[PDB]
Amino acid sequence: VYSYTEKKRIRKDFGKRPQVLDVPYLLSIQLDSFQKFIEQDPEGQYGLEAAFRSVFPIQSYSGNSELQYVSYRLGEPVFDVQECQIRGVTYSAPLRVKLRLVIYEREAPEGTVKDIKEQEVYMGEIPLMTDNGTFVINGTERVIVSQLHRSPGVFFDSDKGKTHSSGKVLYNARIIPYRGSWLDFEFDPKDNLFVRIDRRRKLPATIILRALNYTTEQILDLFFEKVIFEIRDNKLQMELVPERLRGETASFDIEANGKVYVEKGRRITARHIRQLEKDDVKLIEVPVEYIAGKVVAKDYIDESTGELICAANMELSLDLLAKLSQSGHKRIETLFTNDLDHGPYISETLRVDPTNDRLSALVEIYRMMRPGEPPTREAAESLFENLFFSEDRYDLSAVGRMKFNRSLLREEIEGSGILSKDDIIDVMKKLIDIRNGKGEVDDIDHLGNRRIRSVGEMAENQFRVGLVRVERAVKERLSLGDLDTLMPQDMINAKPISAAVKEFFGSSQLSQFMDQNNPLSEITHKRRISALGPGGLTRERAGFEVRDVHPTHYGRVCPIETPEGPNIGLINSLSVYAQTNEYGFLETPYRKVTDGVVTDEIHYLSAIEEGNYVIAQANSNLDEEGHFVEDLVTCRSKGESSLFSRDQVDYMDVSTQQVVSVGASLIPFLEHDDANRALMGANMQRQAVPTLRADKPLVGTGMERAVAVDSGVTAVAKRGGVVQYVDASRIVIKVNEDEMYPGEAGIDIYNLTKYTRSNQNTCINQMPCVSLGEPVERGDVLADGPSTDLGELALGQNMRVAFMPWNGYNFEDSILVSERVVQEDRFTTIHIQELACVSRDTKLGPEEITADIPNVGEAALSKLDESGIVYIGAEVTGGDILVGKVTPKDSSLRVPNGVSGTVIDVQVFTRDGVEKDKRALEIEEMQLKQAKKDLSEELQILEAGLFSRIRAVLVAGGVEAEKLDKLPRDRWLELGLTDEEKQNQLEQLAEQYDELKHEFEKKLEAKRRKITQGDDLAPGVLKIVKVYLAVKRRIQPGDKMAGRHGNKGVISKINPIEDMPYDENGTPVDIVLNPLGVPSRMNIGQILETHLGMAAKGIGDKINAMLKQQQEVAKLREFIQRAYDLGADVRQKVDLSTFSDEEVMRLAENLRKGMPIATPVFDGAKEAEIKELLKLGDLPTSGQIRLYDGRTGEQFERPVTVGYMYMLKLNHLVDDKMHARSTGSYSLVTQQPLGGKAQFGGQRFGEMEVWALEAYGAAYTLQEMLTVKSDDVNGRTKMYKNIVDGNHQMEPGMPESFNVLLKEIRSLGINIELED
Amino acid sequence: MIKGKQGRFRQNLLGKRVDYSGRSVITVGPYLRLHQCGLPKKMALELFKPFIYGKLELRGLATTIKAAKKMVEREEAVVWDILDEVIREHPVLLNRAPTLHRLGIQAFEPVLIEGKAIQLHPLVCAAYNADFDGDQMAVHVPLTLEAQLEARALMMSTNNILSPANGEPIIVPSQDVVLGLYYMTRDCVNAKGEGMVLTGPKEAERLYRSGLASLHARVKVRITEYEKDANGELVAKTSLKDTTVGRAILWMIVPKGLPYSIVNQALGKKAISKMLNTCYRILGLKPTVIFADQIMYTGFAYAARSGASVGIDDMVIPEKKHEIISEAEAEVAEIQEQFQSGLVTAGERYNKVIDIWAAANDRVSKAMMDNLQTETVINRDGQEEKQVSFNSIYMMADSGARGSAAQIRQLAGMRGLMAKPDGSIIETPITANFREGLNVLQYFISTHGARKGLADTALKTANSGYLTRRLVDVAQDLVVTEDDCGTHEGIMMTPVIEGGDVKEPLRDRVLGRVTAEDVLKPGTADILVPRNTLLHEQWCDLLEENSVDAVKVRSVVSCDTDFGVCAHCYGRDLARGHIINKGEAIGVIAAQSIGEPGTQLTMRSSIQVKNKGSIKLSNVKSVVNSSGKLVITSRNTELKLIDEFGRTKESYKVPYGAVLAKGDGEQVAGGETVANWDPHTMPVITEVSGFVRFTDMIDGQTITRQTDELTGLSSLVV
RNA sequence: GGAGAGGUA
Ligand SMILES: [Mg+2]
Ligand SMILES: [Zn+2]
Repeated sequence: VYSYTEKKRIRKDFGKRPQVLDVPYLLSIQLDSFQKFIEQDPEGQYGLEAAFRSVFPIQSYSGNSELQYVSYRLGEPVFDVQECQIRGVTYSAPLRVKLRLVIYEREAPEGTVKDIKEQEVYMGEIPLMTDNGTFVINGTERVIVSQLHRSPGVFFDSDKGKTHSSGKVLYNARIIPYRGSWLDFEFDPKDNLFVRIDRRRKLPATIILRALNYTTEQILDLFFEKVIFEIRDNKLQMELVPERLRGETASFDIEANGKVYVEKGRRITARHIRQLEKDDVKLIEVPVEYIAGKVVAKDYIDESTGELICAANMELSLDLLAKLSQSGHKRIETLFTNDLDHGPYISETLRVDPTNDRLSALVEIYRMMRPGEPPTREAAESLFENLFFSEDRYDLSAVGRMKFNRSLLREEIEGSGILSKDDIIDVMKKLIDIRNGKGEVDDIDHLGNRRIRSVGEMAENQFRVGLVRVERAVKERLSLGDLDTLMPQDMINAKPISAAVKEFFGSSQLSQFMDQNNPLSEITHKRRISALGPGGLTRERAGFEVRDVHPTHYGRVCPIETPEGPNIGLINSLSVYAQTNEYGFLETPYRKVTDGVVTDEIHYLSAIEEGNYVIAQANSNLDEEGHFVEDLVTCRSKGESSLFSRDQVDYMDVSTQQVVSVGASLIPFLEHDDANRALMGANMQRQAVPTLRADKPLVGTGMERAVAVDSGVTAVAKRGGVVQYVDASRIVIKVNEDEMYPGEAGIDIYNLTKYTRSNQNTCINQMPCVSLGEPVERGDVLADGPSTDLGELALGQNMRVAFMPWNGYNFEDSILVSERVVQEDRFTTIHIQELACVSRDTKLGPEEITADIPNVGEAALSKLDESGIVYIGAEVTGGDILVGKVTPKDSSLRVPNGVSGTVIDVQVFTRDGVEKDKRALEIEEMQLKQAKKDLSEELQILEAGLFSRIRAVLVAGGVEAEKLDKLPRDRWLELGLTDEEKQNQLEQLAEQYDELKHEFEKKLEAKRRKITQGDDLAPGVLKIVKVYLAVKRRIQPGDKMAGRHGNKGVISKINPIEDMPYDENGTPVDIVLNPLGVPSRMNIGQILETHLGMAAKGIGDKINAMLKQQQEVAKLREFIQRAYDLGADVRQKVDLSTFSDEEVMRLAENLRKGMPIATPVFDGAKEAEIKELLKLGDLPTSGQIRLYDGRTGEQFERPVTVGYMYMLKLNHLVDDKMHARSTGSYSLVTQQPLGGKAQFGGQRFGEMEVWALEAYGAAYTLQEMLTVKSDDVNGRTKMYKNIVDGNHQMEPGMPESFNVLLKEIRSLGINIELED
Repeated sequence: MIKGKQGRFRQNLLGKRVDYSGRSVITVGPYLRLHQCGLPKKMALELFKPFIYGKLELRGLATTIKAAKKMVEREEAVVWDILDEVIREHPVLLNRAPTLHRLGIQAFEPVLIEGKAIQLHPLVCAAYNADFDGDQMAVHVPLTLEAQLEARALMMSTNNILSPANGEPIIVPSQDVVLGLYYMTRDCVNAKGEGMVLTGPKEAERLYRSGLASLHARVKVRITEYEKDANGELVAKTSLKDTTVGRAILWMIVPKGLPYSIVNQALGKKAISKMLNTCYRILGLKPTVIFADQIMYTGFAYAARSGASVGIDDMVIPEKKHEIISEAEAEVAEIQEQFQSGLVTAGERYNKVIDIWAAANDRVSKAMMDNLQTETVINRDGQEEKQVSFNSIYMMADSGARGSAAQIRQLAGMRGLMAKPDGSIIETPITANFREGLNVLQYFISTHGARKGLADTALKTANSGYLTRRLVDVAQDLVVTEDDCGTHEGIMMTPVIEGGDVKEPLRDRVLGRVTAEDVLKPGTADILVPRNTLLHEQWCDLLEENSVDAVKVRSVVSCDTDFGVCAHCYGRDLARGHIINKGEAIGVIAAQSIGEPGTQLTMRSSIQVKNKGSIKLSNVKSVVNSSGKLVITSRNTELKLIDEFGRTKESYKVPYGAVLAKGDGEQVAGGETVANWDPHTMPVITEVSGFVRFTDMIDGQTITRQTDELTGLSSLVV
């Protein structure tokens, strides 16, 4: 059940919940989105194919010809990854598309072909994606984070009464397309209805209604019920709808069927309607006074005169009734109006409308959209048409249509990408309906309304907006005549597309530099989910409602991991199990709960579908049958939590740890800390500098191996086999027999990247973790990268910590560090810096790098060879010469002050047309030799593998072991053999061997060509020389090392070992933290971790003692078994009886430094098992032992706490911060000292400090500090003279910056000057 | 190029960059005196370079500036002694980045250190608000002579002890020395060597160090106090006190003139602050600073000896927590059942649930605290007794080092009710402390709360910065610029009352402000103070014993000087014990003092007299009603409860038409309900008896005959 | 010199 390579170190595991869904690949959302971006998708709906088929074909205006698209293709990358990183050129791929120009015949009818021509036009360079998921742009590999932008569709939002100061809400409805112009409807405080387009001036909506060719009566018939009045012999017997009487009173006596149904002044009861319907009344005689305040429905005309008695949509008057009766209009249609059921919100807008016909409405729209430019008959209609209904300028995506139809209770989840009359009408209907009470506003933080937009989609859209320009250019080109000699090369230009894509990839707000000082930093940076960028919300003007955690975040976006400071809640990180839906929403997994059984089938649910069901959370006890042992089970029904019955549930979470991000899943005992302190813990875990030799963490959360192998650093095997020859640089695996293809036998070979700089100057290299003869299996780990150990993440070191105040040296948060921590050299970190030197081509001729420079003794030149470049391996120090350059008339590069280290690599590039000096030729020859030797070695490795395969297949059916060795290998592959498929295999292998020979003999030539060629370079440079320094930053008082629970601190002293507290056994502790920091900053996780680590190291020490004296396996087997036992029904169940009796010995060997312990975040080890484990060793169960002071030698009372804690050394050194300046450079426009450490700049005496100095009586110091120390040029020259001459004084003068202000303000018309 | 932060005015014209500067990280180094700070060798040799050149040329070791620059560049061993020679008495300025108040930038002497981090004395961290978790500080050097003298005589750290905002000391021993002292001045009921007698402090010290007596055990020891109650003459008086060897050892540190009872209690944080304040107010300045340094040293030493560590067994969960929570659960269930049957409404169910959960939370907190603070039961050489507990967490919390009782409640008892984002309170509290584990949902809710807190701090500080910048730009031009304006108008300073107790007494509102019109003792015509004297502590005592009530005090809002205020009108400097010096910028310090705390703020029946005393009414226009009580017909009627002395002690607002049991000048029993009224509806109260005639009261067009229907009496509505 | 991104207090 346990792999061989997994028996090196079995991590004792706590926890009780049986995992049911192992963590997925942690980089899916990148390697899959970009995978879909570039693929042959015949369905034509993903990636480039969609864009091409969307913009093409292109039809000319006449149109006598058109240009249509056929297919595309991606060429071979010019340079592989390593060369691109070395030189600084994008790891790109040419893009070749097979356009096709077709020419019709003018005289012949529309549709005919005179001749059609096509060719493969080049256009663009799309960067590719490395295996890990990081692009390389200019030797500065970057990563693109995903965006979280609000989805296209429709939203009925509202303002919470923050306008008009009347406490009256104002609902509004917005239609957001995926690409085009928006649309808004709003309610004025006077219950009007205003359209608004792209946030321009307001408009009454009725005009946009008329734009679709609608008449007044049409609108009214669309938006209202009609009450009918019947002019009869007796004053308007009226046809009544029963539902009207609901919620209204009677102004008269409703009496019909010879029965007084109700009198006036009485509110109408449901009983009244019930009796009316029982009597089945259809008509009621109504007094004429009721029609006093009504409004006609449709216009009514006089039959004889042909005139209009009363236009539609106007009130009624008694004389109007008289005219109606005179005209004999029997049926009169009027509006159905009420103050709560059917507000007449349309008629009022009609009245506000100053327009009546289609032309005038279109003209109004045209004038609003384009101020000035008097409209024409066609301009307005063309504007409207191509604004809102042309597929080329307005487009709801498929997601848009789906969301839209889901928000209007439709049935179809697919339709057109444009609007239509019914869409706008339905939106207006729904908005009015909301105003009347039915329906509900929609909040905006719902994760069912925000869409993840990964790298593929954004790049595709940038490519499309690139294509639009060339489309316009070619359309206007074809509009011209003279098409008899065109080709699809001159009209298509490669510059626009390349610019449009390159600018996005290289300089955007979402393609950012990838911090690379860990495996964890990379993994947690590729999963980032930003909300800023184009189309998102600005950093500094974002409200507060956005930053909070919505209840829908549970299981999709981690709630505790977020960069604090200026932007909280905008850079939230993705959760562990969260997937991306088909459209782009965020899904999370759940376990289907049938009638009463918790099954194992899992469904991925979206943010909206969760709001309906009932989900019982993860830690609900069940016993071997899916039956919930308890009967009142906790659940999250819909945006809230409760307790429900054992049968009402419908889903149960997957695992306890699907709520947290990957970054915060490594904290042990996470459930005990506070929230913000765990937040700081994670954000500081992301910055741990890799150390000199990594060490496993004694107390992990079992989520290490996944992060280690799912990042790219470790060299994970691909086909299990047997190690054939390991080495400090490469590895070779003979593949097992099963996992081998029929032909192309070969053997797997791995190359390991030795010391090469990361992006933060921390060296990354790989070390083998196997030896000869060791079997390995698919997916196993072979080469450990930076901060890894047998393939499990290990960022810092585990050290012995004691909690107690110590002579104030750990006063606030400081840390007292024993001297063993530096004597054993277990925190020193290696840094690699790159220093460049260029030979510009300037006036007075160019300058060179000759080894001779003026006025310097040979001593400083001892380290430069005859050419002028330092030797590889020289041990430079602060203030030295690396390359000697000359002032053309001394610009030699020099080591930055304060840094030490050794030069480990030199490179030189020379522009074509310049002869190459001696050193460059030497390096080129060295590289030639190295490449040839490497290729020869690998070739013979593969050849030996092939012949081993052949010998394997020959001995089957006709073995002559003696014969094979007699005739050498060179003549084996034609020996006789019986007739069967075996001969076929022999032929195939021989063919493979010849092919391999050819492959090598040409690849060598390719590498020679790549090396010996010239180098592209920027204009003006002749040659660039780069030198790499390696430094060992060891440790100083001032560094900043921190734990995993946000207990950062600045190391404060390095005590000699004889002064540190030591327990009665004699082992002095190695840290002394400050106990005062726990209670106020509630994080007990560190204390519990300390106790657990103490127990683990106790067990390790017992095993180490047992092995020191020779103890046979009889005892180690027993003890290790009993140790792996002693849980509270744990799920580990590791059985030692099955081990090979020598893997037991090796397991003991790897456990002698402590038994690793696991603790899933929210299902961890409680107190009782910690106590039991402690008692397994002979340690005191209380957890606190009695120490002894170092100096006095007397005992501390109050027994203190000592244990083992995992600590990281953060990347905030002291020697990158400490800085000083006395008299350096000076800015140009305003004479003030420069700023920053790069330049030798000085600090800033900010405004608030000036206030502070004024608060004292201090006046002289302030005056000098902003007159003679920074600005007044003559003042400071004389100050320097005086100081040198030992006579302290000053000559103030006037600041230069003030003169700058004076001139600048005088540059306007203002005349400002100084008076007498 | 002029507007905005990037414009000249706010970028290159008000605050410039500056030469002769440096920046680094800070560490503690608690071996420093109060008036010096560490300085790395490299920064020292780079900042002071011109002075090194000057000394080298004076001494003739380099006859030019190029040779001297070479010698400095490769630092022949000679330059180090020269550098030490230059540093001897040359102060530097240390500054932190967000420097809010005047104490943010302070002078120091430098002491060279073979490191790369600026060592900072641990007492001033409170003034800087500088944790040691990576804060960076900047160093400047003053060049000219007047700048050096200004640094030494205005900003040297031993001259800023009292905060300008208020007289309170600002170098209070902060968080660890306080724990050490508190653990030092205690007493176990039965420790080693209890009951013997000693011949003075040093004898006790020797006894403890030899290990024959524990650090705290009751013991009689003879002590010689000093009292300078005479005219500046110290008088020694000996006695035989009964204290604990810890306190006797501590007494060896304090200066001469302080009563022994000042180091006899448990010495929390507040006690140490008060001790420093009294020492300063009795013995000038220099003894206070040296005493503070010695306090820090002894505190650190004995805290280290204590070995006060924190463990997981020192978080005791009260044994009744489960029963309390189960009973509360059943109580919730019964109300849930009630509302299931419709007997109650949703709002009342919700409110009752919240109330009973609050009651359960309070009961759990109380039970935990009671089982925590006194669990120690130890025999007193007889049978049994109990004392204040030594549980580490309690010892840290009570002393005042770190964390109030709220954090202890969250660590041991249930952690209250958590609020969802939109201000609502979740009906289901978190019933799990941190010693036990929070499950998923509880942690989710706590996460929301924490994120709200973080975002609020960010926005709040962002806004407070703008507030202070506005304030300092309206008062920047004001400078006390005379000696005495010569006026008589002031304001009436009185203790503040809110309806309940005194939120602020009189003695803390006129401490250090000159009088306007001489007060007359309540022996009226007895002039107690002159009219233009500074009300320092002694006069404050005289006011207190005579129970003065309201004082006319000259205030800076009415001073008649033009283009500035006069010395007397302002008062006492409040940052050093004497009247304000002529020619001082006060507007800026006032603005900064108001703006500094701006980040610690938050962004979003019947009268029951509770003290025996006479009752007085102000602005009474009343009559006697039918019940013999007093019915008021005026709005500004206010009632003051005055003690037997004749000094007001309580105040209450009397609504119009409120009935009062008493009249005027009676005596009220404590807890007596003295008045009542109908705050809901307003009456048409009349003044005298008689018939009431509805004049111009006509049904139909002026009023409505809305006759009462449930009873049937006469009713008509205007 | 100016922009954009990330980070620390
Ligand atoms: Mg800090
Ligand atoms: Zn005055």
